[PDB]
Amino acid sequence: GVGISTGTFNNQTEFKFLENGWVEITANSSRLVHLNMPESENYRRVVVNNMDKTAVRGNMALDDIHAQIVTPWSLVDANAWGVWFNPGDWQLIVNTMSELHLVSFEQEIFNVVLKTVSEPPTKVYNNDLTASLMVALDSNNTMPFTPAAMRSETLGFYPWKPTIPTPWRYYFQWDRTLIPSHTGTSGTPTNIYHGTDPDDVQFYTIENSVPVHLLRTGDEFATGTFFFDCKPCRLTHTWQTNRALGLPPFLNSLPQSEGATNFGDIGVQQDKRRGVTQMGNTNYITEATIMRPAEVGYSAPYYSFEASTQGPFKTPIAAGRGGAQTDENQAADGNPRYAFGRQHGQKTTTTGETPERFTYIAHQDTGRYPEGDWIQNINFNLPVTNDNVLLPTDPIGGKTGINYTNIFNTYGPLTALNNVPPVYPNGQIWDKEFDTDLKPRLHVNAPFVCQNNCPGQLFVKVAPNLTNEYDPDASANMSRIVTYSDFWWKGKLVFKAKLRASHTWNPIQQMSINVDNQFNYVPSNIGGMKIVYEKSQLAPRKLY
Amino acid sequence: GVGISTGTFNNQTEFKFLENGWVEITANSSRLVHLNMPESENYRRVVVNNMDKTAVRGNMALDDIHAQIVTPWSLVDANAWGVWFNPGDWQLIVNTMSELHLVSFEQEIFNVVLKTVSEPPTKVYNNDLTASLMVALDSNNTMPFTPAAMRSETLGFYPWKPTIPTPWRYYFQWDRTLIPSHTGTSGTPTNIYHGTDPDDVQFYTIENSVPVHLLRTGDEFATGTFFFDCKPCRLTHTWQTNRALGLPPFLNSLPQSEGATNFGDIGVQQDKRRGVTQMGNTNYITEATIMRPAEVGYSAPYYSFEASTQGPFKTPIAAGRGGAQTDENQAADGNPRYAFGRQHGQKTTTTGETPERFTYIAHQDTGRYPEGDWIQNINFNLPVTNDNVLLPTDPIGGKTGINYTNIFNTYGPLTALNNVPPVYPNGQIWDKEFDTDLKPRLHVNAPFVCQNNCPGQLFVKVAPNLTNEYDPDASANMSRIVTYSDFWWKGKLVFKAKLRASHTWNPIQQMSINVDNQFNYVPSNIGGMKIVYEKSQLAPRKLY
Amino acid sequence: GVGISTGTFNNQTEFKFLENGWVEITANSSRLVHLNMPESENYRRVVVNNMDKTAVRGNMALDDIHAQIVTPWSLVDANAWGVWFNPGDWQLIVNTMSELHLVSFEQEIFNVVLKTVSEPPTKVYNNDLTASLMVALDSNNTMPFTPAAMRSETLGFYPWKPTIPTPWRYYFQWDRTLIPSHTGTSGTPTNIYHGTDPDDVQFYTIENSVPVHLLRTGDEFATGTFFFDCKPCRLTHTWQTNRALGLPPFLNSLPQSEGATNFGDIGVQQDKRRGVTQMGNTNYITEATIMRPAEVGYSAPYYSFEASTQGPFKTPIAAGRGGAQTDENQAADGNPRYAFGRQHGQKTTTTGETPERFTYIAHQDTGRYPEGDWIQNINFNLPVTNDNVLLPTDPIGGKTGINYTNIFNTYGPLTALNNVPPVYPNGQIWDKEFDTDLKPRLHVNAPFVCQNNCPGQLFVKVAPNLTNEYDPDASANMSRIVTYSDFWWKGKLVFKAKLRASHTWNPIQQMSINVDNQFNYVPSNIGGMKIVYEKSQLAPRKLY
DNA sequence: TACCTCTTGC
DNA sequence: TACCTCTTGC
DNA sequence: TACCTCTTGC
DNA sequence: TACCTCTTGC
DNA sequence: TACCTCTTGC
DNA sequence: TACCTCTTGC
Ligand SMILES: [Mg+2]
Ligand SMILES: [Mg+2]
Ligand SMILES: [Mg+2]
Ligand SMILES: [Mg+2]
Ligand SMILES: [Mg+2]
Ligand SMILES: [Mg+2]
Ligand SMILES: [Mg+2]
Ligand SMILES: [Mg+2]
Ligand SMILES: [Mg+2]
Ligand SMILES: [Mg+2]
Ligand SMILES: [Mg+2]
Ligand SMILES: [Mg+2]
Ligand SMILES: [Mg+2]
Ligand SMILES: [Mg+2]
Ligand SMILES: [Mg+2]
Repeated sequence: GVGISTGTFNNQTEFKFLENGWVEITANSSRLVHLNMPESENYRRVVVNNMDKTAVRGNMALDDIHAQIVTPWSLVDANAWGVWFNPGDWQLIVNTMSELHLVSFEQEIFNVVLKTVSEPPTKVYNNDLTASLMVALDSNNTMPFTPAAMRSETLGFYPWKPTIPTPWRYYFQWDRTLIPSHTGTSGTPTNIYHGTDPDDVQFYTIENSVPVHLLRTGDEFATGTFFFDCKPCRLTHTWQTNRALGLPPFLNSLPQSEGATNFGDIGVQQDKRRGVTQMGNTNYITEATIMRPAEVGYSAPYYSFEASTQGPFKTPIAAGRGGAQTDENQAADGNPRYAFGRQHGQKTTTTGETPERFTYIAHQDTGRYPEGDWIQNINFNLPVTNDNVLLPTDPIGGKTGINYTNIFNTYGPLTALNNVPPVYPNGQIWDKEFDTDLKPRLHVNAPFVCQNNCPGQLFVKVAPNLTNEYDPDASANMSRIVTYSDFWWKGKLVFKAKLRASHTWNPIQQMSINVDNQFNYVPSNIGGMKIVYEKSQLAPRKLY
Repeated sequence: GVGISTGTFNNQTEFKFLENGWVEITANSSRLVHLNMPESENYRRVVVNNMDKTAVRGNMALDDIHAQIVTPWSLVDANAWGVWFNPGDWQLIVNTMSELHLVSFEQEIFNVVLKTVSEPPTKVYNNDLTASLMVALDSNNTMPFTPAAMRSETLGFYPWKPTIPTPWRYYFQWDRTLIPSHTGTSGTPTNIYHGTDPDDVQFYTIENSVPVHLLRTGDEFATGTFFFDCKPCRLTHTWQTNRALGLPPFLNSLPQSEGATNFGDIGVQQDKRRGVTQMGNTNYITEATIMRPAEVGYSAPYYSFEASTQGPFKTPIAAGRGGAQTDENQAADGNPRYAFGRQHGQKTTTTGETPERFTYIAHQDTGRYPEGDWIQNINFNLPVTNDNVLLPTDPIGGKTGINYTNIFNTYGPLTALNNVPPVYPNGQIWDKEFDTDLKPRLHVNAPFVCQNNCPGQLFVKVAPNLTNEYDPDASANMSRIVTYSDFWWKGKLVFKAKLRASHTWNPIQQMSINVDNQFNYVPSNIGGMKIVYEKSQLAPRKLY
Repeated sequence: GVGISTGTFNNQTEFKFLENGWVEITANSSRLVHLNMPESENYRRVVVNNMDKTAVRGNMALDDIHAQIVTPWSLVDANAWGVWFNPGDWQLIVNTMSELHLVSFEQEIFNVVLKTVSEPPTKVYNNDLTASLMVALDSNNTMPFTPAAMRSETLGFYPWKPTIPTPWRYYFQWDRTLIPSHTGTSGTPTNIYHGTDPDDVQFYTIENSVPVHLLRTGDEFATGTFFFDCKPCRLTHTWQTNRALGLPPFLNSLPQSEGATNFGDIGVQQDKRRGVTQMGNTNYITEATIMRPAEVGYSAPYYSFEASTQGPFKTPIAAGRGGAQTDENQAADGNPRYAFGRQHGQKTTTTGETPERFTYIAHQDTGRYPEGDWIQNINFNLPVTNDNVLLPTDPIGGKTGINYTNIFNTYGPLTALNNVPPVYPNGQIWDKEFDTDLKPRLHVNAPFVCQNNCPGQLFVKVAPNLTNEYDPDASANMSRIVTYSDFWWKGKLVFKAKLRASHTWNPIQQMSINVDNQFNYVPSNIGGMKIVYEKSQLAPRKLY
């Protein structure tokens, strides 16, 4: 009906506790979405070329050359923690849960409204009861997957603030070459956009692949419930590194008086100790020598850019680093860095077009400190001679700033690592898996990776509101009545988690409000707000 | 009952042959265990610091800095081949079995006895019928896993020799930095123990996590039967390397008279041969060029130390090397080296605190001979020019002792390798798997890795035998009656194996006693004994 | 049986989660208890008289005069949080529970052992199998209630440290007068111990009121399960004070730019506002004037000593105070202060007979800041004149240090307050209710007050081990064989709690380990330990 | 509209 | 809303 | 034609 | 206590 | 002795 | 272990 409401606005998060410490977390979210008619009603294949920037020989990393199909459709993406949980709820989950399971997700569009503008510069807004809001749900997942969280373009993080969907667009194949160089490179290094391989051309259109529903004012649209199928995510971090795996050496001499300099001593000549090592050469059995079952973490090339058919790209790392050689200042390769606007956590009363940022440094110790790496000749005659060792200080290729660890890789059959932790609230929640024959062991952008089909994407678009003069036979762009729509969106994301118990004698890490952060969880006198990032795997767990 | 025995001493190994060549090997083991009261009744958090040794710039590999919780409990660990099989039995298994499956493990403590000492320096020993022996079985596996085999601290390998458990202790988190250096490094390289990250603090106590049973003289304690769930272990070695995979080249000319210099010849110009290769450049099809399905083995960095949050540690390798470029003298990276005492195989009548050792060199050929590696320019114009090849002889980073193979890594989607072989008798049998999201494909310390829960650890401790003067309100350490206990331990480890059959025309490798080793399997005139290590995968098997 | 164990040592704390967010917390506790034979086998009625101290006219508060029956029995008291929960468990309860219910309590004595000493000064300890340990359980509650927590004399807080019961003794009626005085009081103020009112004489003996069980070595003793019946205890604190109850005044003018000095203003002359007040005189309606439903908290006389038949005593207060006019330095009347030894949380390696202390300052804001109180003439003509107001600065009785608030009392039919919060670990858990006709609304020493019968007290005593020369007909004290006993105690305290949910947008207070407290939850390198007090009602709750 | 969640529901 | 179609339908 | 035997049989 | 294992058992 | 609690129990 | 007895039993 025209003058009837088709739904409920619910942003309540329910915690249903079940037998055996299981909890069914039901996150409800609703937002008022604002949508304008498309720039143009057509699909465009556009190429982006920032040649003048990558032509500065030393600037390869700043390459932006790519091709894309620009569609007249908008994308309603809610894949981001900030859309479902507020700080308070997040605290509860993170402090008391041990593991989190992604169960299901359903969403609907209701209370649709379409208005038109008519214009001394004074506008007037009216309701066009007959105008339609086009909704398309790509359930089959034909359209290429384009998670908005990667560009901080999801829905708003505050329930009492209207939001908007993002103009949908996807990558169109293109070949491109760009040879790396440095400040002093002589000549002009090849840097060109080759074009398109017809054999890889894929031009998709919502119209030809998805049934489109036309919603008028009294219409609503709901997707069914979609059940995820993916590994659980842990809310505990490991701390043990190869150096803390197994039975420690027996201390034959213990300290007899308190102090920070009163150590205990093993008490056996390093070369007369009993035990096992993988060094068939020496009889030295030290903590750095003793054999460990496998290897926690791995070393990978840092700030390595590889290039294939379409240009260079950063080689991704699984884990960050951090610790007492750390702490958002040294924050090197591996630690994700989120940049975002006012809709997703930046002080809303802040002016200027500079985003808010943060580098997420996980509590899990599975990274590497290259400065501490080194390689020595197999003969293992120590103290090691300069010619018999390769340090992170010895230059590679005559370059003063590149050492071996920079191109080093220790991934292998003995590598053990953990999946990335949830980044509240700017992080992505679930992600689609690659359609390659051999798949990656994890993704660095989300903890949940649908093994099957991921929920299909939801597209919206304001139907063309034609005037009385329309001539399709003409070359000029069609003139439409300025129309826009505002509709309500409601989602329900359901997780299942397990409550934790206390196994150590000591208490553990817990997120808490205090005198220093207190003002990050309350509005200002102007009504300003912000959502500060929070770590997720606070409690520790044994790794072995 | 006080004057009644609660068990049987059985160290018999049963071989039950079943239909279809399957055998149920039941290894029974019993030992008389001796246990003294703890140093102190308290738990201590101790730090070990051998700064003065790692401060010798060239000595990083000798680092021992670590923290550990020292408990008053002792650990009864029987995870080591030497505890269950004698040479004779091992021979049978190794010579006639093809694969070995770890089935179950159960153990019990019986005939408990507690005595007290009382003291011209003449001691007197009495039975304290009321004194108790505390037994705790961490079935849930809350305590961190600390397999004693890694430090040769399991139970004794001879059934007729009393043994003892080891003082239990586990790693306590700590941060620590140590920058590598060499003899001629100028200045003082950072080498410090930072402390502890509260976020990773885990102080466990037997008392707060495991129910403790108090056993008096007439008491016994038995664990139930525990069934393992892990991949089978093979008792055959592969010998084929990439060079021996598939159809050999057809010899167009065969030799016509015996001799070691009368070879056959392929008989087709190397560049006129038919076949397949992954080198799109040349038409050369040689044995080192012809395409093989995948790659057996992989190259990894040798004598590489990586470092994370707690110090440096050796990067582990999956396989050893060996062969005609071998044989316990060159014995380089990958080959495990065991050091051990008299309880585990060293001549028992030997004096001195120097351990017995051996580097285990597996019969499987899946290693690498770096000296034979090399890399050449893609243009493949040969004979190759010096500037177009990188040999294991060309220095990397200006270091005379470091070549590319030293930092090289060829692990990849085409890598194929085998799990580590059993090392009798000093090797560990089963091992717990890491509690990381992505797990290692194997462990280098044991053939069996419980996919589920590994049998929980068994802890023992002599209950405090207080005197009449005890004041808990005091700071001084409590004085106890010198008490100790001797109890009998009996275990039953069950495997299932498959008998082998003869498929080749030639006979194969078999372990056998002869004129040279004969005296390693018999006691001396003094009653000395020893247990010499033995190889396990004697017979060969096709790999492809 | 003599050589058989009669029990299990269990100090595990189980958390059983049920449907609807309820949790059944089962705290198990076991300790090795050490017990010496009594000083004397007789009951003594002793009077304590510290006349010489209270005779210093200004020292009344230091009075210790009292009479007591000294029994040869010892009391095994486990009524104290520290006996049942370690820091880790306490953290879990306090951070995630909303309310706590005391359900049941059962305990047993097992593995009894009796030894005798025999004596160059060298002692020898033997087992006297026939000697008995007397156990008496006053289930009917005939003996006067004497909770040991009040004098920090409960069982030990660490499961791995033997403990001891306390010599039982109870108050014997006595009359006594002591007139207060001050430094300059002239003459000698009456200060005397009158004696005993026969009409109030109550001499109780364990022997005549409780059946006593004789336990020899192979004996055990268990009480049944006892179910408590008392109000639940909340784990949330209220923060609202009369000034924050109800609908705030409507701000007619809001701030327009961020800042800590940009306030909003009500915007209506204080005497032209609409609303309700209990001041029939004026038309002023201010925040301190507007009528509130009732009164949170109450004002009581501070450092008031009252005196009845047996001497002076401090008038107890229900709530503390604290806040930004606070914080363990100003910590005045109402805030409990615990003093204790090494058995209950003081650094165990600390020497000296000085106790460890702390003043518990509750998170609940229900106290008073006298400095802010005042009283003014009913005519309410302001600004108030000196003669028309009585400030906390105006002297009462010509005394410079006493003001009206000192003798002030605002308890009344409109008073609302909360029960005392749990003080971990030194606080008492449950308490017996007074057998008076009109009972107190709460106790200040414990959150749980059994409405019915509280669990009866458990007494122990070493039976007389006579020598061959005993003549009861003699006046001399009987000579006994030096005997002592060590027995194991195990208890099970069960609570039921409700899990909390997140209702605010902001996160809340949570106990957590950090860089500053980290070392309070881990043993030292000497094996030192300590248990630091923790607050219990961290989360806030609405009061109205 | 039920005692700061779903749920005075099941 | 199911794994680029209709169709995780029949 | 079944995972180097008979036997992916019985 | 059975013919050098479990097993003159099942 | 089951996958850091009770509980691979019910 | 039940509300200072036996008896929160009968
Ligand atoms: Mg469909
Ligand atoms: Mg092509
Ligand atoms: Mg850390
Ligand atoms: Mg169990
Ligand atoms: Mg930290
Ligand atoms: Mg070979
Ligand atoms: Mg009774
Ligand atoms: Mg009288
Ligand atoms: Mg406050
Ligand atoms: Mg409700
Ligand atoms: Mg389909
Ligand atoms: Mg076959
Ligand atoms: Mg037989
Ligand atoms: Mg369990
Ligand atoms: Mg009674």
